[PDB]
Amino acid sequence: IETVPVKLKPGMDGPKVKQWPLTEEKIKALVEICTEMEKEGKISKIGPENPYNTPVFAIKKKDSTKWRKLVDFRELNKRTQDFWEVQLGIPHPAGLKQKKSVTVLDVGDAYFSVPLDKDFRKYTAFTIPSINNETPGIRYQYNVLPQGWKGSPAIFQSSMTKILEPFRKQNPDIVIYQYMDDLYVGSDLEIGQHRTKIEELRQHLLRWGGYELHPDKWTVQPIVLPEKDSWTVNDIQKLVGKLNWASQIYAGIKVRQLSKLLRGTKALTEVVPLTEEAELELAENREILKEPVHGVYYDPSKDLIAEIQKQGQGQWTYQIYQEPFKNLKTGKYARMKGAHTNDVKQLTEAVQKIATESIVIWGKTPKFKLPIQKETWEAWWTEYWQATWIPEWEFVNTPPLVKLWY
Amino acid sequence: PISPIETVPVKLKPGMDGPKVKQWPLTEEKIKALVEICTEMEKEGKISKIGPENPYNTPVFAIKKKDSTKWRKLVDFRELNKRTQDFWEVQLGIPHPAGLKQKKSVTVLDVSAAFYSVPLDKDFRKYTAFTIPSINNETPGIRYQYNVLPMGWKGSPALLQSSMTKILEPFRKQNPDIVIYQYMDDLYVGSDLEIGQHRTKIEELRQHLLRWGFTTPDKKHQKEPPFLWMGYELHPDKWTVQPIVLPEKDSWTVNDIQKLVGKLNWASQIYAGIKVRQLSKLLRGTKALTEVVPLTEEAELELAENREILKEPVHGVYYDPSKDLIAEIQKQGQGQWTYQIYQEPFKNLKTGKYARMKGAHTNDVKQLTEAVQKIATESIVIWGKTPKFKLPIQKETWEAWWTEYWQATWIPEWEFVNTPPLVKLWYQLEKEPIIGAETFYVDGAANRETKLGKAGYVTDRGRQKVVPLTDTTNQKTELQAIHLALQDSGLEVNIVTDSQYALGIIQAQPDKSESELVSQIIEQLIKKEKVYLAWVPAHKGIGGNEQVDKLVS
DNA sequence: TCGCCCCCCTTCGGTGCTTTGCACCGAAGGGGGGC
Ligand SMILES: Nc1nc2c(ncn2[C@H]2C[C@H](O)[C@@H](COP(=O)(O)OP(=O)(O)OP(=O)(O)O)O2)c(=O)[nH]1
Ligand SMILES: [Mg+2]
Repeated sequence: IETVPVKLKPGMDGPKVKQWPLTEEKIKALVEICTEMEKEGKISKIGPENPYNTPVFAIKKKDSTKWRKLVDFRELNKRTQDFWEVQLGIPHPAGLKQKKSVTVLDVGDAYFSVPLDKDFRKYTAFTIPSINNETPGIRYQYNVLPQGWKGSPAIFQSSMTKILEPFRKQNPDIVIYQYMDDLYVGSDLEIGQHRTKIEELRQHLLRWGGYELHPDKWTVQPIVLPEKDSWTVNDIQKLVGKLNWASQIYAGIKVRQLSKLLRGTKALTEVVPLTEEAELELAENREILKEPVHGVYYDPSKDLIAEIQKQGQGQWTYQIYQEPFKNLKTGKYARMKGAHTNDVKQLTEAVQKIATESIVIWGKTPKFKLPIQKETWEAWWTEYWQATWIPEWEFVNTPPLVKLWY
Repeated sequence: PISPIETVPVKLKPGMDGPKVKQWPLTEEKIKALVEICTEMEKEGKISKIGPENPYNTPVFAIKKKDSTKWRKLVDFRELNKRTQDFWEVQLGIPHPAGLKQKKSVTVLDVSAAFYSVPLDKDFRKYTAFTIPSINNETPGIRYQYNVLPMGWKGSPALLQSSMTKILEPFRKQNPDIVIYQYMDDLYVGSDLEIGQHRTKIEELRQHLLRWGFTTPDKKHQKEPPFLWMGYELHPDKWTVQPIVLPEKDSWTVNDIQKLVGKLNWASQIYAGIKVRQLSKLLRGTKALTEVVPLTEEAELELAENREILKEPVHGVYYDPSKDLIAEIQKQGQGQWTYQIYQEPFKNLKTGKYARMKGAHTNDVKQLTEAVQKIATESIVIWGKTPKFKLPIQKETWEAWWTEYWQATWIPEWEFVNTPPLVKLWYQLEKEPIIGAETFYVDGAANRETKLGKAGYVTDRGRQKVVPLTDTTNQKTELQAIHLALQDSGLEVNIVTDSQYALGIIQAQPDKSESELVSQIIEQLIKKEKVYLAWVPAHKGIGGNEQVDKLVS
């Protein structure tokens, strides 16, 4: 079979990202994986006259204790031509978020049966590091559609359709969505029944070459106001600053007749009784937060953005928007492993879960605004990553003024 | 001998052509040193004569070697390098002796003139044109081009390292029981074979290198400890750095001090407790490398302390993979940290220091977190794993930090160690307002055109204050308003501001700052007993904030 | 009168914020060391 001509976007050059340090066990796995991939002709050894580079590392899920090579092609993907522009993108189905169980399959190995444009291969180079820099790095480049390159699902699009046709034929109410190297497969069958047809899809796929999600439990968490029977000056100042912030999100919310319950230079702990005209304003404002916002619709031509705040005791709130204060979704992510000690593990898992929800709901991952120092994140995050994709992110230091989402 | 290895194709950057730079004058002794090398380079096939068809040129010179009697040839390829393609460099880092394991048999070999044994892409050679002068007018220069990797060309190190990796790879695969540290042309070869078999494997390696044209002269063939390697001395049981001679001066220039600080950083990899903060402060605000800078008293003390440390003999030990790595950190003051990495007590593998100021405002807990991160990354590079930590911070202190700080933070498995001074939070803001304590409503405003501002407050006890401010900013006036509330309140106070900025800084509990105003606020916070700090939106008519915002007008 | 690599300390300039300075960050200057 012949290659599809691929180009970068005009005026852009290939990626030039340095390899970061890797533990002994990750270096050994990459050496084993790449040595076999080189034997099978999927990759070729290259030298330093190829000026491009992309970081490589490895992940190991614990319900499949084999290492998985992960190349961080985020930079290369940003510079690669769009395939929506040249008639090759994968349409997202609105029915997947309706299914009660969704299983994720790693189908990245199917790409290795299609060759890559000879003139594009140089942009895929990566470098295996060496413990205590005993040797120079060892470099490879792909000869086939790489795992994690956004052009691989697009070029393989024609083929995966033909491979899947009989399964979707025989199961018209199971919905399958391809995102990168992943198939998201959802249905409404009982928990062990659904798992069985997953194993049937797996065997049909083998004919040629994670854990159950539950979207009907992705509860949205709205802005709530506290309920007490006695209210301090500080309580009502906390209440007013929160509503003033929410007046950029919701419509017709006032603080005029809570603001001057606080008339005068008052002590922060003096209890102020609520006027009937204040309880009128508050129970009103709580019902606006009860049911959400009118005029907020997804736009596929714009990027998704996610903000996360640490709340404590294992809780993490998050919002997904495209335009400021027009949240498509607000939520709260909860603890898992039970020690609840490791903030970086919790944030890394929160990012995978939030990004997974975006894939199922809208078909792509958001750019994350992460409440963590860049160097703290980079010291530890790969130790907890379990997805074959990696979202875009940036690092912010925003102190809380209100705790709007708690 | 030139390697029969295949040339690596190399190109100029798109649109560019070759360099054209006239040659300059050199001494009589350097021209005959080069002519000896050059006519010998021509007879060994390393260079070839060219003439006027090739229009490119590049100047040449020579420097002498640590080997006192040999000369090193260099061509000033600064212009050709600019027009040469980029490379992805394969040297990712520098091997460290603390990453070595104990070996029964050890050898250090060096390949001679390794660059000149690696052929250069034939289509590229014409861009390496140069000219050898021979005094001034006695002749015009003879013209050559390189057939091999030139010293001074941007791509020569990468193409030597890559070629060396290819040549060695057969022998590494055949002898996995033999560790070969490969740095440029320097080969450390360790094994657990008895000296007899080991020397068989060395001659076998040497013969394999020579078939590919890499000579290994016995002059650079070490077979007995102590081995000289990467600036260290390798003994069977331990390693030392080669001697570090510090400059000693009556008068110090900026450039002298820069040299001194560099020597001390290098020493800090094995000499515990080195400090460079006061010496480095002398470089701040200077404007010439030859400007004389008098040492402050603090820098003299620091220098003397370092000098005491460096006359004590030290050594590192080698890595035992069957034992844990342990990393212990001490606080030295003024944002300075020192650490040791060991496996058995009082036998350091190496040491180090962390002294970077990250951010305008920070505290000891953050900086300790940063030291831990620097150490974790260094341990991954050298040993492929992170160490267990021993830290002078109590579990209560850390738990108080990661529950009241809004950013995700973490430290891996660690054990408290009581080595004062301990790392501690210097104050904590109350989560709830304080009963019976005064309540200050603070505010400050400045005018952008003016340099002019006011800071002041009002109080639930009837107190008020306003002070004029000159050459200030909007953010400064807000910090000033908080400064006065802390100044005029008792040991317990409640404060309300409308500065997200100020609340942002102070809520992160900083204990140090590059700003003297923020430093003053930190001093006042440490002296207090309880402080609750609250925010309200500005210009919304809120009682307290209202009256003070009126007042600051 | 040269090349490539890692490290540290200082300085500078680009970016984004519901900003008007400020805080962050990468690159470049200096130094150490390696070949
Ligand atoms: N461009 C350049 N390369 C150097 C320099 N110092 C060392 N090297 C490079 C070139 C050398 O081929 C290589 C190793 O140098 P060595 O000092 O170990 O030996 P060299 O090849 O110079 O001659 P020799 O092995 O003693 O016969 O690394 C330098 O100052 N400038
Ligand atoms: Mg040599």
